[PDB]
Amino acid sequence: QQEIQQRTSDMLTAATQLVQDWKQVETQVYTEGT
Amino acid sequence: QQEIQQRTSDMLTAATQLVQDWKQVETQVYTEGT
Amino acid sequence: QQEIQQRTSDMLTAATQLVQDWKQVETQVYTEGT
Amino acid sequence: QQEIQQRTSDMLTAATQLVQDWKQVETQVYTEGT
Amino acid sequence: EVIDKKAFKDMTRNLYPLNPEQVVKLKQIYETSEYAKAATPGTPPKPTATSQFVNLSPGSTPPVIRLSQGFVSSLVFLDSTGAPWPIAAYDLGDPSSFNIQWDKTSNTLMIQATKLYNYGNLAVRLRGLNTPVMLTLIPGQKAVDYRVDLRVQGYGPNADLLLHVLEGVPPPGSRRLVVSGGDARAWLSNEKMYVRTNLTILSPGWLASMTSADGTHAYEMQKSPVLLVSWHGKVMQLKVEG
Amino acid sequence: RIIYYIQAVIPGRAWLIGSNGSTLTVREGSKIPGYGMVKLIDSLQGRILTSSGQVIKFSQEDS
Amino acid sequence: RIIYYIQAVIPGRAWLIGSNGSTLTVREGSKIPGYGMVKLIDSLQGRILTSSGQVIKFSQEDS
Repeated sequence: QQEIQQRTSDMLTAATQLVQDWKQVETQVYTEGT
Repeated sequence: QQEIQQRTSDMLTAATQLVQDWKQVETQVYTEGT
Repeated sequence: QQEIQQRTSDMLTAATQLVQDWKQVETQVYTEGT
Repeated sequence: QQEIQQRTSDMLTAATQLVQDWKQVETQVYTEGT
Repeated sequence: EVIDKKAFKDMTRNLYPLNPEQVVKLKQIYETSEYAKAATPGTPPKPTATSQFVNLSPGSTPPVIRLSQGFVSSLVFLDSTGAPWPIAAYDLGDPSSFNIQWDKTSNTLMIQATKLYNYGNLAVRLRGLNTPVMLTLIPGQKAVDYRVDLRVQGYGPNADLLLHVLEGVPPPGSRRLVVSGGDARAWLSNEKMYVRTNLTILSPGWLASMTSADGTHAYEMQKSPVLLVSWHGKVMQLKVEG
Repeated sequence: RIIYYIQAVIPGRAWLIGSNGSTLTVREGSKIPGYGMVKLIDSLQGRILTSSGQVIKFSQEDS
Repeated sequence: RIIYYIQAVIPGRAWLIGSNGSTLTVREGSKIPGYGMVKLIDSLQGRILTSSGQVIKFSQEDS
């Protein structure tokens, strides 16, 4: 019964990790040549 | 019965080691000659 | 009976020593002459 | 009976000394003349 | 006196807890473990070289480049004639997933994929062009593009087979014939035979011929079922089937 | 007639090349000339299902 | 006729060379000229099974 809550804690850490991984978008890089 | 949990600890260390070994990808090296 | 575990400890040290000895591979050396 | 273990300790020190004496191999020396 | 030997045996067992055969089996375990760790899942990608034509029409689709993680792919840019076209600039989206090496004047890019399945895009501006060329880059397929040759529509700042047969490379599209009685090879390409040998052909007469520095000859000829040859002063005949 | 081969595939899209060298990109509901209507794009195993019953794959020596 | 030899093998692929000097690479399901259809690639012991019953190996003085 209590297994729902232990599962909630490992799952909470994994889902927070997943959403913070989905947040980042990085700027493109332009290279000039001469 | 308790053997599942001792096995969980040696196995946990080995699997963490395996996944951290699978994480690293290193940058390529370009050599210029004259 | 307990001899299995004392044997496990001397054996553990020797096997760890053996595997760490098998890990190292060193870079080659090139000598230039003039 | 206990003499096996006292003998094990003096013998252990002597055999460790012997094997560490057998380990060392030193680099050769080249002498240049002019 | 047996006290000394018994102490010597427990002594030996304390000093070297592992047998030699145990050392051999542990080494075998270690190498098998390394092989299982180093093995690749599924099938590895197929190594391919490709060549595409890039269309700058407002209806066409941008070209696709297949990559792989940790491997190097070379992109070389050529014009409509096929001469190299040096690169003026580039613009890479998502640099945490891809790595680009480039000397600042040439026409060759070196791309390494950093992630497994993350895909992106790139913009390349050439020296003479006003139109930039845009490419898309996807890793992780069943084939990996080792090198792509790109034909561009405009014009850049820059605008035989007997050599390959002498070298031993068969002409493309040919089929083999069987030659007996001597050291020669033959192919049929365009209802013409091509012969690579170190004999001297005397009778049927050739159209073009080349020789290497050590004496191998390559001949281009029309098809015929007989050759008359003399090896260092001796005349004999060759028969060609197929 | 014309034969189409898979050049690349992700979930959702598929890039195909023909024997004439023309390149196309398709999604789940799209028109393909000479094959019909696309019914399912399977990104794993490299198979494309078509309304005429045909399966679009990679070239065999180029895959 | 033509004889093929194993140049390299990993799980999944195998690189082969022929007596004419041509080099090929194959996976589990692939076509080989003069031998038939590949049935099993065994990365250990250097053996390739073929639909005609033949086994592809290394050259004996070059292995």
